[PDB]
Amino acid sequence: YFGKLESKLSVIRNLNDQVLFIDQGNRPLFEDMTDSDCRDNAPRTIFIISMYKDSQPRGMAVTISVKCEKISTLSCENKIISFKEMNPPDNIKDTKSDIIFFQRSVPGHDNKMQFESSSYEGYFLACEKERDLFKLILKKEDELGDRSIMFTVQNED
Amino acid sequence: QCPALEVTWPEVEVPLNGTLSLSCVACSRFPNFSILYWLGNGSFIEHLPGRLWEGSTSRERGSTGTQLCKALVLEQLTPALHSTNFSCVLVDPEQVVQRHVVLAQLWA
Ligand SMILES: *[C@@H]1O[C@H](CO)[C@@H](O)[C@H](O)[C@H]1NC(C)=O
Ligand SMILES: *[C@@H]1O[C@H](CO)[C@@H](O)[C@H](O)[C@H]1NC(C)=O
Ligand SMILES: *[C@@H]1O[C@H](CO)[C@@H](O)[C@H](O)[C@H]1NC(C)=O
Repeated sequence: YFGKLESKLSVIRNLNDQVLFIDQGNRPLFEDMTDSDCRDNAPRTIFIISMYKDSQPRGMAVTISVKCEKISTLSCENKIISFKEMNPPDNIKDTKSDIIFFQRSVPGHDNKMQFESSSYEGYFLACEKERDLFKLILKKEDELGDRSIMFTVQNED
Repeated sequence: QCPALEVTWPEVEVPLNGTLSLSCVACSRFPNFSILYWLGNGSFIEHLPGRLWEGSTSRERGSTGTQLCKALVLEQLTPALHSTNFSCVLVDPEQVVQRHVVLAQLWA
């Protein structure tokens, strides 16, 4: 079971330096952005990564949430990545959860992170293009050094 | 140097219903995404029966990495706590590290 500790405000970027954001349909997508003007760093791009302590320690367990009119939390329920309108809870009685990911260092890329589902062991958050979209999806790990599941987390607090 | 984890305990045996503290000192290369917490028989400290508690994790940014410190305070050393497998847990994105202490073993 998990208990929530501290949280870090974070901009999450994919391999092409695009920024994660929650779109008008609660889809997690990525967008281009310059590092110069903070009016660009909109509320929908400012993520709250909350760290949890675990009774069975297996990794840096986190939730990823964002504060708009209401707070939304990233989920991988049924292996699809969505945002649920809910606050990350202080306690989680299970050993796994559709909102708990393990944040892992990329072994040969020192400042990059991968996010592994606790619910689906071996499945990771990944960026995939479809039409003109750059989507956040869940992918089973199938390739060593796969850059599609690597992210930079920039602290903004 | 870093990462690192060490637990220290009182050298002198503590009598029944005595008081004591366990010191947990870690180092992590991750200044932000690192935590330190205690477990006793695999349970959060705040879930255990008895008179005990852990203080805040203090954090200091050095030149080797980031030092994390957390104290576990045992207000009344009962047989149950004397036989408890206390575990300091360091967690960051690169690894999990644990150090375990059972007072009854250390003083045996
Ligand atoms: C230690 O504390 C327990 C619980 O209060 C009590 O049962 C026991 O008598 C105490 N021992 C002494 C020596 O007072
Ligand atoms: C910890 O586990 C040991 C072994 O089962 C037991 O003696 C002790 O009472 C436990 N501690 C607590 C607080 O339950
Ligand atoms: C204490 O708990 C840990 C669980 O991670 C275990 O590895 C260790 O052997 C335990 N020690 C004793 C004396 O039970």
